[PDB]
Amino acid sequence: GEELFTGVVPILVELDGDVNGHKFSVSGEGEGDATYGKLTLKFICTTGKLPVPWPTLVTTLTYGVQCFSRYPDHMKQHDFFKSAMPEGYVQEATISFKDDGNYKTRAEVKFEGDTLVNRIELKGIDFKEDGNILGHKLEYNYNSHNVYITADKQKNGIKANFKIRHNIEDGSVQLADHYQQNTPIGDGPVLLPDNHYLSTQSALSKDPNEKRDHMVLLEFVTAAGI
Repeated sequence: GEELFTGVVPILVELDGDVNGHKFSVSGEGEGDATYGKLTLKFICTTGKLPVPWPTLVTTLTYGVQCFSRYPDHMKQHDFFKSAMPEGYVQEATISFKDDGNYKTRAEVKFEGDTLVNRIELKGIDFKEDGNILGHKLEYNYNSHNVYITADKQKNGIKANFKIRHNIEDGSVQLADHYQQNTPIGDGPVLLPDNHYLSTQSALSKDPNEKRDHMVLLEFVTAAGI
């Protein structure tokens, strides 16, 4: 499980979304290096313009690559994500935006050959047209935050929760809560962790030679708390 992440592993992310009557698709490619908890990815909207801002989709597009988190040696027995590989896990997440709508997501994370794949489906409901999301009022950045993980022994998986603070153009913040649940696909044994967190930091950029709606992401994820 942990053995498949000793080097640089290619990543494939495919998302099919539906936010307020607007159907879209995002294709992501890149590489992950778990030894340094480094993720370099390029996301492209293949259906045209993204109906929502790119920062709102960061958690949806990256919660599936939490397997590239650097777990310090003394914490390695708490790495659920890598232990479920190659068969992987089915994950679900609800991203609730304060005073606005919510994203209901489901993803299948597994190895397809020597490549880590994320097949995601998103359903965005009850969003205000005058809101920060559909009104595209959010800044093109993503703050550093923690991802709190706890074990779910009944379903042989984990649960993850954290608060997101999206930066609005006027200087204010748009709050959001991400509640995640992971359950293994295969019949093999997984590592059930004690309470800990993943310290994340992200840099959002653009490819100067790209005309399609896109997002280039550099992300560092490190486990801590124990």
